[PDB]
Amino acid sequence: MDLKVVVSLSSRLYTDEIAKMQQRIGCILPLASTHGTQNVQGLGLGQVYSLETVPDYVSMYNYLSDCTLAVLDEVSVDSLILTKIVPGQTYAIKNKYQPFFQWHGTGSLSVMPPVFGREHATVKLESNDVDIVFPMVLPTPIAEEVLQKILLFNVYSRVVMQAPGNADMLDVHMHLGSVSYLGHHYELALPEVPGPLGLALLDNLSLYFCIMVTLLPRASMRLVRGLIRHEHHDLLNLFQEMVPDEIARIDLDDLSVADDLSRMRVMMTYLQSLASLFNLGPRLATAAYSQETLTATCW
Amino acid sequence: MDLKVVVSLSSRLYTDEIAKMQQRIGCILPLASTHGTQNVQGLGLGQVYSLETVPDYVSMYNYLSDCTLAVLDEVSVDSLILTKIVPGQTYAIKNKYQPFFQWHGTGSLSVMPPVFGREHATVKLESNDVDIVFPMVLPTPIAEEVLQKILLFNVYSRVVMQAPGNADMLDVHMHLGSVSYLGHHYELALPEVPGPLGLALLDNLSLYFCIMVTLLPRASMRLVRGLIRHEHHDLLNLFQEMVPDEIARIDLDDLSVADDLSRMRVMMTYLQSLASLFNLGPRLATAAYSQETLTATCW
Amino acid sequence: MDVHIDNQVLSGLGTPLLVHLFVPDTVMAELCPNRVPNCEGAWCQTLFSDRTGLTRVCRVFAARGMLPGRPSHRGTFTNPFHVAALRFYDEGGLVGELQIYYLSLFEGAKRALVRGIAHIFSPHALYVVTYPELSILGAPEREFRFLISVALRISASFREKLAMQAWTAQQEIPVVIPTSYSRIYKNSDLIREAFFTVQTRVSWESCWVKATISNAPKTPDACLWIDSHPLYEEGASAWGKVIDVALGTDGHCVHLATTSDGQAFLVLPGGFVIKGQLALTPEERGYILARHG
Amino acid sequence: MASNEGVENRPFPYLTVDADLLSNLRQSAAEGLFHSFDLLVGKDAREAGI
Amino acid sequence: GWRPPVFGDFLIHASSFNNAEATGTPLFQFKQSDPFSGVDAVFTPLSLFILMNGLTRMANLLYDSPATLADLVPDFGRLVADRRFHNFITPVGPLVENIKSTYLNKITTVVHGPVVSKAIPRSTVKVTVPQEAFVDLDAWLSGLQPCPADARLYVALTYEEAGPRFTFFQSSRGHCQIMNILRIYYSPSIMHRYAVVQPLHIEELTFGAVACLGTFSATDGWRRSAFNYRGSSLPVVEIDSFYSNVSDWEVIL
Repeated sequence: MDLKVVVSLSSRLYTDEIAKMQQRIGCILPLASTHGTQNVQGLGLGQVYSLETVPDYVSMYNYLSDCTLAVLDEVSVDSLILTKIVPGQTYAIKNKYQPFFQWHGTGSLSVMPPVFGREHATVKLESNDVDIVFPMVLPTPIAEEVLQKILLFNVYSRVVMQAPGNADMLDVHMHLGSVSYLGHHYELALPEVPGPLGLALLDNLSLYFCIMVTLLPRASMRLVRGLIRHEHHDLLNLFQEMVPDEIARIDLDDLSVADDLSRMRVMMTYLQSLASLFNLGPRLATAAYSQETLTATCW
Repeated sequence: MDLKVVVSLSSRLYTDEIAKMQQRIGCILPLASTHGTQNVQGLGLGQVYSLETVPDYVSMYNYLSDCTLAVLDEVSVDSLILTKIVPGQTYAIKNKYQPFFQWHGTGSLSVMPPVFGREHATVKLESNDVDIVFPMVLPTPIAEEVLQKILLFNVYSRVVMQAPGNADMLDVHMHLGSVSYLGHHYELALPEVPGPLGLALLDNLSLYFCIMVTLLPRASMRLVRGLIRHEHHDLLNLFQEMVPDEIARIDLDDLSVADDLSRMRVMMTYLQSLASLFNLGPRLATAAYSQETLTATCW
Repeated sequence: MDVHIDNQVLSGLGTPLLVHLFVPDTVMAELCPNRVPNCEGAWCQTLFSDRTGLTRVCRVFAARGMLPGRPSHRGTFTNPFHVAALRFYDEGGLVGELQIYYLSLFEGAKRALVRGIAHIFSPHALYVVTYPELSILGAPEREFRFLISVALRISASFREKLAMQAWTAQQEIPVVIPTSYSRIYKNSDLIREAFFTVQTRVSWESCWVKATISNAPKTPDACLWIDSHPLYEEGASAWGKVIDVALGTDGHCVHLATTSDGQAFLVLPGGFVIKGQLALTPEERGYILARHG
Repeated sequence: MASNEGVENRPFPYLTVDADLLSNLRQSAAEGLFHSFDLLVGKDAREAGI
Repeated sequence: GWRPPVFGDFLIHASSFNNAEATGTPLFQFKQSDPFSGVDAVFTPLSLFILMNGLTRMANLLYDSPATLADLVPDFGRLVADRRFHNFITPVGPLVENIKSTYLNKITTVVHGPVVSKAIPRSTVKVTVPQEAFVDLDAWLSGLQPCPADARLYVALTYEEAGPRFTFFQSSRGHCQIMNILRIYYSPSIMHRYAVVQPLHIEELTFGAVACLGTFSATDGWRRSAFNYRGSSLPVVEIDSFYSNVSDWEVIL
């Protein structure tokens, strides 16, 4: 029943840190330990997402899917008092994330790691020399479209770095800068640079999607030719006309025999690891949202 | 709020059987109907998997999904005492299986038919002329790996047919045959003929694959075509300086934001569906584990 | 009819030209004995004589059809002078090779669009559909003469082994003689009939042909491929039986057993066994490797 | 060896012995020094049903 | 015995929601663009049959004129072009309380949990849908199949050549094969849609979307009540012991 647990800090917090936590009381955290009371390094998402080393996105996804989520309730001078989240119980949320994002009644909350700047997302604790990093929560179709636009932007930016002429950056910015949901207009800045080195958050989802999208038609023609029998579902035949012709023209003899097993197997692994990503990790629903009170009754 | 079922045995079983069944205590098995008193035939999985019939795995997944699963609690000479699974309650669990995989903390578990070994998971009751067939519970990544292997085998055993033996010696037995793990390699049982059921699943896969090949974006193919020749990476190690000429024939048109945005949007709408065409098994979230005891706390 | 557009969207975009052919069940009565199974796995291949040799293997699905408005076509639906061959199987023990020829097809494709044509190899009438989107004598003989040359060499090889062994006999299989007749040592009557039938038996699916085509070293070294055709022609001869003996015991069986190494054994009634040797040039290996595998 | 071989978990009225037996008991349990040993975790550390 | 269900409160304008409606019909909510504090614009399935075009006689007797509804969803003809109308129909659950007011109207439903009223110590209720535009997908394809514990009610919304239509499906087997059996069910209506597919571009290809409303107590079945409105004679299936757990719209084709 009583599931509120306290993390105890090593050193006394400064006043700026106190007011910074009082700004962000009712929000979500990753909780590394199922038992609550243990050292401060667990509750931070800084071990996975740090200032020092460039983070790949799937690491944060695999970390968030596993570890539990907790809601801060109280901040005192030597203590942080947290509430664990278990399904089958109702809780409270305030949207103290920074980028204001409108929460409707009966909407679908999704918890996704932040693509924004680090200073926007985290609090540094100079007193205990640690970092606490807050996972972003955003509505489900908006989060879908956020992933869409940042992924397509990574593809266009990497292409224009490959070949400058083919891609116009103004046509990229005018379309991908704007996000419209239900008459609410939010302008989101894209990642600043891809660079020659490994880029900030993306380039891993992009390459996985790219190897997947190139393997998809080559795998699909092989599968459709392999499938044909009596008892196969009839609609397949109706869709045999639906394929574009040049995709249909491919001969199986070119790609070697064991390489069929290689390309198919690699493509299937990428599909299955890739599909559950777009369901967008941890999910919740909210019964009622209060705009003037900024309070969401969630479960 | 009280989960308890007793199964009344028809005739008494011998001491040799009661010894091994008491060894099997604490393991999952599927039951047919939600009643206090059950017949023994619905208790065993062996009704869906007879010895004489051709092995059909995906239909056993179909059978195991419908059949409410129970945990063996007490083995007595006329009685098998089981508690069941409400989706929203927490109960202890034990692992003692012959193809043995050590479980991880906060790694989700899936239930499968016993693909690996016929005698290893099962115990026959010749006193009552049945067989009790224990299913296989695995951590989710290697479970998805075995699922992909069985589906690709149900394809390629159709594909090889007869004429190339050079297909037969490697394709049928290398990727599809062995499941690797850390310091381990375990065999799979391969059906002599690829039988029924899996082919309707391949039909639905082919439907989604044709609809997805209708909507493919070009810029990602540009990223692949640029990176496979101009640079080298570990993800691209499948692709040498050679490109499939397929992507060259699809690669003639220019790039545009407005088309790729919508193409990506529809692919987002369709990759959400593949999680339910992929999953097929019940999920159990592990919250605690005891390596010394082989007794976890699932959820 | 659906098989044509299925091919044109999947295999017709891999192979250039197609001629869509419908086979009556009476024509099917040639290959298959005493069975009417559906013809899905049927593999059509081309084979052209006197220039070069090649086969391309493809399935066109066959289903029985009521769709002809003409009552007569009720039945199954699936450089001229050359061959096409359909290899037909099921899950059971049934394998047949049918030979369709040209100049029934190019003349037949002349305008339910349908026309009747004749078989040359196994003479019956077939029916050709035309969809709205649309040196003679040496040419059949070769598959005959080639194989029959092998038989002559094999038969001559038997004689050489008898020339090894002072021209009598030896028994290699424990079969008790049916009785100790006085009127049995005219068994010269039997061995002559061997050289009667072995030379007058020629088919593509002979036992030694499958012995030539080996998937593995070890398991064919451990396995024997036999065929028994009866004496003097009573009935249907069996080829390609596997041994994963009783044949020597029962009469009416000039048993012939071939190993994958080309070694042969002619077994007579009474368990008399004569060993024979095979000689295959790489041309012959190329031909048998082309068609059989 | 195997966990439960001669281990009978019946609630015998045990004797109290003054001496201490826990000296390196975890490592000796890890290696297998003494056979026929069971580890009972706290939730199953109770008197059994009779 | 479980925790009391999380109620939701809604203020609808009274002209787009009848007072006469039975206690327990499921309701569906529509999202307005600039103002949504005022009018929630919640729909009932009988209203959805009028906004999409003897059920029709009752649906015209209850709801008269439609242009208020056409004002509430102005872009319906643009949404059916793009297959975006299913992205706005959110499921909310069955009806419990209807506090009567002239201009506004106070709807209280059940978002999640076992369906119940709130005044007395939790008198239960039932959830009702009409038997026409309702297809049991357990008697549709019918050793012995096992008897499961729990049954699921799904909802599908399908854009046929005569516009979009919604269906409710009752099965008990599993979520991973109800999709495949629903493709097998909607096979012939799919065969009637690809007449005029080829001029129209990529976005139209989606055939419908599937959500999972909830799990009612199986091994029992349902009953067949009726509507007691003046002219009605309208048969309605009713189910007890309902536990609402509205899901996302999963795409079918």
